[PDB]
Amino acid sequence: KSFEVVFNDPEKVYGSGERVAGRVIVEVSEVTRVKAVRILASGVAKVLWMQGSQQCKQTSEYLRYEDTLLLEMVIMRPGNKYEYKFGFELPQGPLGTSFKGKYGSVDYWVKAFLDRPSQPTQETKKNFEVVDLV
Ligand SMILES: [Ca+2]
Repeated sequence: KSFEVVFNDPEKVYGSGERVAGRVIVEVSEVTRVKAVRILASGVAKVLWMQGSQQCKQTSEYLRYEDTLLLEMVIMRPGNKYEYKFGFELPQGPLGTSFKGKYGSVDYWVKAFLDRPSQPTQETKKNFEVVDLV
């Protein structure tokens, strides 16, 4: 019914070593037996190019955090905000912006997972920027 990520600062951009924290906010219309809510956070640097007829792709993992949040099976009900809290630290040193500069893309985000027994996990995704503290 409603499944957002929301960071403590809605307008913040983060640098190296800083801690991204926020909430996961859920709303059900019907009554729901949720298995669990989770989170994957990723800092990936892609760069893609041609090479004759080849397409090459070269990746870099700067960030990769997985958490199961809390508030071990839950009865969600309508008219409440089931809020789940999460937080981690981006690495020290480079965070991607300037992988090999310009043409090298950085890609930061938080995904929220919702699991229910018999039910295909739902997702929701929110981007966030980082600045190189470099
Ligand atoms: Ca946990």
